[PDB]
Amino acid sequence: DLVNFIQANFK
Amino acid sequence: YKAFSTNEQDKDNWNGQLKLLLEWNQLDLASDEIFTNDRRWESADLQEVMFTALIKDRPKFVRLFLENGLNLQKFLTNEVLTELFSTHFSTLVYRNLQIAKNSYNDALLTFVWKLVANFRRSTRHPLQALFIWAILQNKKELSKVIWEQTKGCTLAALGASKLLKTLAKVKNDINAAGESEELANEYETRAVELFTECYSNDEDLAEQLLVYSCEAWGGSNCLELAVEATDQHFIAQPGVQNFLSKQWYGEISRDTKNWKIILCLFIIPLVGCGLVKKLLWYYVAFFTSPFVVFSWNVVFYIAFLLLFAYVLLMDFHSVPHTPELILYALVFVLFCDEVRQWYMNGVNYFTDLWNVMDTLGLFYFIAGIVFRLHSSNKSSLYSGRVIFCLDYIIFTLRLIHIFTVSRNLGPKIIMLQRMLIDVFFFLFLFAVW
Amino acid sequence: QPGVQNFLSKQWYGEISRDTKNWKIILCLFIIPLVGCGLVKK
Amino acid sequence: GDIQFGKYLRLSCDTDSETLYELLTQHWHLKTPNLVISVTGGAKNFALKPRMRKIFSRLIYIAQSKGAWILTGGTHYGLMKYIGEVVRDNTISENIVAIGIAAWGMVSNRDTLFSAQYIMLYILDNNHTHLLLVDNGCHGHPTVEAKLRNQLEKYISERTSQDSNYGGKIPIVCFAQGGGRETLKAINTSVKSKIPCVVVEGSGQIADVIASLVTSSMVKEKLVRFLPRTVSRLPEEEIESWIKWLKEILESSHLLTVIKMEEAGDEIVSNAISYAL
Amino acid sequence: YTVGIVQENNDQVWKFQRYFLVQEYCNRLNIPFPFVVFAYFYMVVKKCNETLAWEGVMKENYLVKINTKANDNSEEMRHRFR
Amino acid sequence: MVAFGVARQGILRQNEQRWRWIFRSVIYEPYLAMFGQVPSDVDSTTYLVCIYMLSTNILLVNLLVAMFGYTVGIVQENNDQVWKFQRYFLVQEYCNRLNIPFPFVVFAYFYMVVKKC
Ligand SMILES: CCCCCCCC(=O)OC[C@H](COP(=O)(O)O[C@@H]1[C@H](O)[C@H](O)[C@@H](OP(=O)(O)O)[C@H](OP(=O)(O)O)[C@H]1O)OC(=O)CCCCCCC
Ligand SMILES: [Ca+2]
Repeated sequence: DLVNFIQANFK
Repeated sequence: YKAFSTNEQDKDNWNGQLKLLLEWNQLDLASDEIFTNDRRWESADLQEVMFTALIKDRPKFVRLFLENGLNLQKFLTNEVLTELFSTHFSTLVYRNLQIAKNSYNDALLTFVWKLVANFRRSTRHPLQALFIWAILQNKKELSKVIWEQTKGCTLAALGASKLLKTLAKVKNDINAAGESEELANEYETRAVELFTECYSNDEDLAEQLLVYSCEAWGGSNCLELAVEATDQHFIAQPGVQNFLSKQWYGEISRDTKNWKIILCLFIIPLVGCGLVKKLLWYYVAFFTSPFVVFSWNVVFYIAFLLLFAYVLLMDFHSVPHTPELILYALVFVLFCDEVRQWYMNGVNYFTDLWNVMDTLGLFYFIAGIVFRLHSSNKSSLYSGRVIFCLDYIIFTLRLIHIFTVSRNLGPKIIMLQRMLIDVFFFLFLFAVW
Repeated sequence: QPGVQNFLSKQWYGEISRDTKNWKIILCLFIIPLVGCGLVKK
Repeated sequence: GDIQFGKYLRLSCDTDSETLYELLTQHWHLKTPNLVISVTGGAKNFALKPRMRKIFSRLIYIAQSKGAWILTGGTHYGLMKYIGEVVRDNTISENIVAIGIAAWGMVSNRDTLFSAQYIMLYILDNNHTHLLLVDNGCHGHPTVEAKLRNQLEKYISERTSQDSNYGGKIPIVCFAQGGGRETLKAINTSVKSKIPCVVVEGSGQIADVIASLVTSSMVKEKLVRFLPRTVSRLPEEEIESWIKWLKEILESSHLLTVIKMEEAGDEIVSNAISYAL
Repeated sequence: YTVGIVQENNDQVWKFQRYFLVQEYCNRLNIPFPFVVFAYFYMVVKKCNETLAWEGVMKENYLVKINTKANDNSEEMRHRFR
Repeated sequence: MVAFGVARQGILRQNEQRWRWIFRSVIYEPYLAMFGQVPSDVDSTTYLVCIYMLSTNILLVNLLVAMFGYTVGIVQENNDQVWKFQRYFLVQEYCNRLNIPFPFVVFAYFYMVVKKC
């Protein structure tokens, strides 16, 4: 969901 | 300024240059030479110069400091404000204040006097206190500058107008009173125009602002302040009149025409009316409307007058009986209404004319009751019933007052108010002759 | 004009200070010995 | 984590430009028909002069009308505090977004995050809704947010939307009121891209120098009176680069536009932006 | 003197005075007088931020408006010619 | 006046029990007020109210002054334009009306009625 998406942004 | 800067001894110290440019009133030069320079302002350096700018009546420099950045709330410490009021408050104006409180005391003037006395011995709302400090000395430009920073703009303007009018009423000296009255006029115009703009932008928010009881500016909202100061222009405008109308009809929507409402009123169960799940909700909203209450009270008053006429004129004999009992209950509730208004404001009750009409009528009714109740002498009943007759006749004159609600004849009846005084003087002279 | 009218008023009340309200003065007048009035040793 | 006294994220400088825009578009808010970029940080102090009291106030209303985004530094100190200021008052008085991009290492206090809350080395303005903190090097004194900002601007410029009435890509306008330091470098980099069209305000700064201009000898006389302390303290190695950069801007004067302090006519900002676009 | 005093406007006075009638009924319980005795007795028994920001916002525009009229009062653009 | 008439009726006597004469008696108070015939002199002998009557008269006179005041107030404003507007109706009425005098317009009315049916 949104939580999973946010982690991707930082990488 | 040049002979100073060129020397270069104090060139590194901008503070000296700023102080010199403050002693002599030159805002344009100081702003360009000093403020435009890319130098840090910690907002602690400016406090010392700001204090002197406040004392020496330099409003433009105060505005320039505020624009360049200075937290007024931080600057206005409890220590600064007391010094402000105590030494820099002219002994002449304190004299005017003492006189005004003694002679023309008022609801807001007593609060202002208490506030001033507080800062003569030793949430905070310091900005409003400084605004009052400025206004009390007829400092036009400084008061104008500070009004913008005030949180409640229209309310502060109205309060300042009221206070300045009260000060103007004083007669210790003509110049200060005239200046205060002139400034009060301007502040009233500001309070009018700003509220007109606000109402034009938003209806509901402006209405909320109107009824908004303040956090003890003077213990009242802008509407009450306008009423107390008799700011007829402020209360006579489309916005305030529309707000009052939206209350007079209450839940009932406007522009439904009077006859439509009255037909439903005389015929109770109707459903063909428009107003702003449960059917009882409609009836509750209809009943709670103050306009319906006024109409129903008028009808009940007419019925009461007819009953009073019938009892007084017809079959008034010896023991009063049920016609009396029923009649007198209504007059007693009439007394309790006046008692409620007395509790609300006895002084304003005395000020009111219709109120005095009410008091004299109830007194006459009690006088009439007195004669018949004790019944010590048979002839006393005959002599005293005339008092009851006079009570009946006086009540009818009060009945007349209700004709002002329509406004089709309201100006005429309000005119008769001030007409009666002239007529009474002008007839008393002829009576003496 | 304000100035001349104020000068005349300052004479009409004479020693009595203005803005003391009429009823206060009249009450003292009908009651002679009162001391609760304000005006501009013995 | 979210910020409340409001979302802040921390990302690397090398981070891809697209991912930022995809996240914003997909669920946070609707597509933007316009964008505005403001230069700031040259001077920590910002003077609320009569000229500046109108241009930005009109610009923010224009942005709300067009739904434009505003890209500023995002710190309480400076112009962005007033860009924030006015944005909040607009909401108080359909929705306007405000993105502030700064350096993660340049932030004094960092709190991991439900949503960590901090209440008052650079402080961050509360008004801006979204804050992006670039972290290319930890505790790195040099500012790197400019590079990420430029990359994001370039990507957004190449972004294509059918909506609105602008051919192909959505419009972009850069407002240059602040002078010197990062401002001139940002203007140079933005002008390097064809799409951006810079706009210079009427305030007193190196932006005033560029306004006055429209070789090195021609422009050396300029900026001496405007910025005496700046030139005097600046080394020759920095002054030479500063005067070198101005030639690149003045080479292509057609894209840029000038707002003249004189015109008291209202909605000057709208005219300037529309002409530039 | 009736002529003299009837000449001047009087509508504004009524507009101000209408406030008292509306105010009186709001405080008064919304029940007719014959039945307001119960309400009176019941009452006797008991005895024994954002809007400010909007206002500030509204005031801002007011200041701008008052200043712009004075600015536009001039019939010549003297600073252009200078 | 009606109210003070019932007040005067009360002054005259104490007891009223005749449904036929109740309407008549109060009707005479306006009669007394109009042509200035009052039994108050006899009523006083029959047995504070005296001052009340003078107060009633004083209140009444302000009433008659009221029309003078507001008549002045409304006659001050211009009225010619109102007549200029109103003159339209008189002209319009006669154009629709047949151009024959009323005594003979009966025939015109009948002729017009014939066409409708
Ligand atoms: C019955 C005994 C004698 C009756 C005579 C008693 C005479 C009496 O008391 O007033 C008559 C009143 C007339 O009402 P009236 O239509 O004139 O009220 C105003 C009028 O409607 C205006 O047109 C309105 O706009 P504007 O001002 O033009 O701009 C104005 O406010 P707004 O629309 O703008 O917001 C209104 O205030 O009708 C009643 O029912 C009152 C309750 C009486 C109870 C009667 C129960 C039968
Ligand atoms: Ca009352």
